[PDB]
Amino acid sequence: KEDYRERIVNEMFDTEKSYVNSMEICIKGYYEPLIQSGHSVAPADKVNAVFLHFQSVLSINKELLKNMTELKEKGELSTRLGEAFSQFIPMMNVYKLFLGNSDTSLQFLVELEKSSKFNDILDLLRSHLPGDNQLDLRSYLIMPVQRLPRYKLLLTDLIKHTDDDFVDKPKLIDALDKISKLATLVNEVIKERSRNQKLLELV
Amino acid sequence: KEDYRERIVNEMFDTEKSYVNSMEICIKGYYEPLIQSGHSVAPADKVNAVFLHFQSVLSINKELLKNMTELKEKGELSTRLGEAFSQFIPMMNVYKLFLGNSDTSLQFLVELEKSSKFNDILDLLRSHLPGDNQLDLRSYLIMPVQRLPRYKLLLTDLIKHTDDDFVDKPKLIDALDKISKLATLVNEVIKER
Repeated sequence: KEDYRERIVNEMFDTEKSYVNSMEICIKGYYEPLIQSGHSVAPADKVNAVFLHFQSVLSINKELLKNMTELKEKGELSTRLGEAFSQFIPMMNVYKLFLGNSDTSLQFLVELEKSSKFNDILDLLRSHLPGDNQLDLRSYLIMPVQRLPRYKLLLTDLIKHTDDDFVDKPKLIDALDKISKLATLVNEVIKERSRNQKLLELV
Repeated sequence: KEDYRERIVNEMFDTEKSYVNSMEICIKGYYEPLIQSGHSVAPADKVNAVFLHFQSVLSINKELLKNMTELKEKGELSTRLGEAFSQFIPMMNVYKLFLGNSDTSLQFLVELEKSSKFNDILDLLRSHLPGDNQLDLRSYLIMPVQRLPRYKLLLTDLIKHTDDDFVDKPKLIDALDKISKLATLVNEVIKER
């Protein structure tokens, strides 16, 4: 049914805007302050290894949102959404690199986070984030990791509800095919879990 | 490990405020306009069967947030959160009633939603829902149904990370025990036809 379909389309759009907006707030709010200042317990190399490949994800997602926004204001998003994805999907390797750095990124965060002074700086930077949703760093760094499975979810349900008479349908299928290829998120979730909880018992 | 714990505490608090705030926006923004406007295509009985037991959930959750907020400003939420739950968990039966009505609520929504005029009213009301995330109706009506599992999640993780020297620990255990009882009822429903 058309109106169920519309909902999914709107959810994807609304969670994308949300996602890109959050990402810009982590760059503007955390990354940039660290690279400008608070230098002592937060060396640039440590900070950069933490954020490596994040602007890269923001970049391609911001372009995806742009095209999605272009279509929506023209009242043609339901019918050409897979057009927006066709520019996006082949830029995905960025997601591979980001995912690929998550183990390292987290190892450096946890090392930094031994410093009490460092923690205070981070808590300070957070208190300057806009909105009521002032999330901690991890809660931003994880978002690219979380996006992919949501795409899978969203696109699966949208395809199931898209007739073959939609010209856009193959474009959605291509997208789900390539997005699904990044099912290694589970490996990433697992390894992030272990590192975060390694030192319940001892180290 | 203490700082992992702090996170969960803060997530619960932040998702509660979010939750109660969303709920007030559904009452103020959808329910109240429908009941005042008295549209032919949205009669009170239909509307009320749809929203039945929702204000009741808002009420007890708003009191939970109150107490959580009281504790936070006093810098003592980490350590007395299960105190806040102590007033809440026994008021849960309203969650039973709300859950219990979901089949009916949704049946009436889907019947209403045959009317093109009805859908336009709803889309109009939404346009006036505040903020970027002006959600549709079902996205509000489902939130109580989603809350319970998150409590279970969050409390399970918080207990696991709370040593026995915390005086509040039994209070968290009580809560998980009773919330678990209601989370048994949480299942899925069909996109038939």
